Amino acid sequence: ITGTSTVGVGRGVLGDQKNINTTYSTYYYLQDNTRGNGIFTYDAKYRTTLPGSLWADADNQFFASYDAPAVDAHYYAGVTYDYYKNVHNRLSYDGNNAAIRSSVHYSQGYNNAFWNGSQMVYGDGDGQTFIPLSGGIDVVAHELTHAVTDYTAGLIYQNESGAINEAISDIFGTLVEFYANKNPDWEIGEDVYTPGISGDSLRSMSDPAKYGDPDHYSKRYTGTQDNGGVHINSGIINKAAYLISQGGTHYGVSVVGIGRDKLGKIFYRALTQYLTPTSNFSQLRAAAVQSATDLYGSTSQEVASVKQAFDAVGVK
Ligand SMILES: [Ca+2]
Ligand SMILES: [Ca+2]
Ligand SMILES: [Ca+2]
Ligand SMILES: [Ca+2]
Ligand SMILES: [Zn+2]
Repeated sequence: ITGTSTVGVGRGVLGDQKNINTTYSTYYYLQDNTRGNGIFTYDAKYRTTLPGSLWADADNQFFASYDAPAVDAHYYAGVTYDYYKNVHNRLSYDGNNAAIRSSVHYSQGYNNAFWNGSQMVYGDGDGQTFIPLSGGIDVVAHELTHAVTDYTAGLIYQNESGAINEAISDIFGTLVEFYANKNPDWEIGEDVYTPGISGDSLRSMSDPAKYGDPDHYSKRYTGTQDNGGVHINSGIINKAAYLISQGGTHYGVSVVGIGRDKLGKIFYRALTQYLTPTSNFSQLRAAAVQSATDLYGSTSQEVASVKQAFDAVGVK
């Protein structure tokens, strides 16, 4: 809608207070005009028709429990946007400041979130396995990263190419979590997963195996479930990226860590200049090698670490 840019305040899913960019025109809307062509957050009203209604509020104060997921979806999309602009000089997911749109209160008891090709979508969780999924910044940044991947490498969402797609979303979700820097970790979804159990998460990048995901290529899933294990085999790439950044010795193979920012640079470059819709793990290894070479030189420590990290997870 057309209006003046304004600033509201609310409480997010975890009870934390934050400012949000809104637009005023009779009502206050969750429309942030400060970022590209704007960030727009919608109410799906417990149904599955999308997007639903542009979120409208009477007083620009968002402290109702019904408001919390919208507050986080709107705010964390702004954070993710800032990451791509400030760190990789990328304007929104298409690189040309596309409007970023998200719907919350999708369905009833829906324990997931997704990018539907055009927008982000967040369930409320059933209150047991999940609370409202937009509560996790790794989750938001994971979903928005799919839009990024889909406009750039266009990794097809099955088998190894799908695993790569899912891993890139875990990687940049995590890197965005660390960018916002609020007890960040190498875990995925800890903030919105199982409110009754502390310390757990949906997936782990530092220890994929913790949750039964492969941390080495010899252990890859080869069946047909999960589109050929796109959320399972991502663990092999997640561990590679964890190693690249943090270092370690994994199955006897030592890796000298190069830190988070360099991991991001290498993987952003691979994603945007070398990956294709059909790339498999082996081609991912080359893309990352070629990226690090470009960025730091063929004799660098960086290129050396990319090689050992992929050696370590069994990817040749
Ligand atoms: Ca209000
Ligand atoms: Ca965290
Ligand atoms: Ca996390
Ligand atoms: Ca938990
Ligand atoms: Zn995903």
